[PDB]
Amino acid sequence: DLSAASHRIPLSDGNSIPIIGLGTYSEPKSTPKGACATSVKVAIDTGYRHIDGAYIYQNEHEVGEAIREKIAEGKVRREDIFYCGKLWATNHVPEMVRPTLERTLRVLQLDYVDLYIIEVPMAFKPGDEIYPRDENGKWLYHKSNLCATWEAMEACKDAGLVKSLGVSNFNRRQLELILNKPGLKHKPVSNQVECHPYFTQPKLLKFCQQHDIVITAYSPLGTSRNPIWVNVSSPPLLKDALLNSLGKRYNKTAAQIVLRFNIQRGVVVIPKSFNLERIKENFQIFDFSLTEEEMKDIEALNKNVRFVELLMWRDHPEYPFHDEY
Ligand SMILES: NC(=O)c1ccc[n+]([C@@H]2O[C@H](COP(=O)([O-])OP(=O)(O)OC[C@H]3O[C@@H](n4cnc5c(N)ncnc54)[C@H](OP(=O)(O)O)[C@@H]3O)[C@@H](O)[C@H]2O)c1
Ligand SMILES: C[C@]12CC[C@H]3[C@@H](CCC4=CC(=O)CC[C@@]43C)[C@@H]1CC[C@@H]2O
Repeated sequence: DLSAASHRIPLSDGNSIPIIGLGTYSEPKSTPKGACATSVKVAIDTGYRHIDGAYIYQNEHEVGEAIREKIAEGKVRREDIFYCGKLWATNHVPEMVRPTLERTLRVLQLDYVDLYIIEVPMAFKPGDEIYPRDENGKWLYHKSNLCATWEAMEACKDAGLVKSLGVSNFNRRQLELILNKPGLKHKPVSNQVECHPYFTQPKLLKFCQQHDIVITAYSPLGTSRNPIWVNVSSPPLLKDALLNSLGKRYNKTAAQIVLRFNIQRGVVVIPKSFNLERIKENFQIFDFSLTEEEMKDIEALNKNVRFVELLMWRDHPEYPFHDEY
């Protein structure tokens, strides 16, 4: 099926998405300047045709630098590259949506993005702070209105500034709010959520499939395990015994088995690496396949326990992870 040369899958709006992309979140204070640009360049040279980014990762200008350089030298055409950008919580006021996308286009120095998604379902205080809180450390929230935010997203598509619209960290209820919208013009085509053999999202995946929504697996290797966002008492995904033993069987690493697992089930994966060797390793997933028995055994690792619980926002009206899916 999938090959290095050819591994795009269809989206419900007629576009397509490369089933592996390069994730680009990196700790801003702990990351050298230019590491993102270089990594994007190396990934494109390796064969990646999808890059996942966000203004709030603080490096979208490096993403643009790299994509633009590779287009200028003729490695790829604009049409061959799929960039996904994200609308952060402080920018959900409908009047703010298109100017926020427009800023990302200017930062990238590109005419459109391939996919633009609502980054989380919660709205925070519009400001010059990504994570607004009072001196008391209390979180500065904003009342959400996902339907009105979505309408503003639709207008960006109508204007030609984005090919496909989608969402992230949305549960079934939140998806239905959009999908049941009176006057819905553009259905979401993607939901970007945590997904990997310890959290396989079986119900949310089946629900998305019911609506022709493709899941994009963020943290598909189990995260960088920063103690701020992940419980580092949870066992590291890449130390799993089955994943390592299947790696031995195929002379592949646990990482490669995890990535192959999700793509083989039609789940897009966006592993992040800023390491040239691991960027290449993570793309070498088209020269083997897992047997159905293997696939079953890996899905069986599903703990229905997430690494990314976002516990600091659990009180927000739109907190997505109280519901079972
Ligand atoms: N929409 C959202 O809410 C959301 C939230 C979180 C993440 N995401 C997106 O999804 C991307 C992926 O997730 P993530 O960055 O959290 O995590 P991840 O991709 O699951 O894991 C990345 C961690 O794994 C290391 N790594 C990469 N390849 C490896 C390999 N072959 N073997 C061993 N270690 C490897 C990386 O270090 P090196 O760089 O040194 O290789 C990094 O520390 C993000 O960068 C972002 O684009 C979206
Ligand atoms: C992107 C983000 C900050 C970075 C977080 C991400 C959740 C997952 C996470 C796992 C880590 O180990 C590193 C930090 C990251 C990558 C958060 C979700 C919303 C917040 O803005």
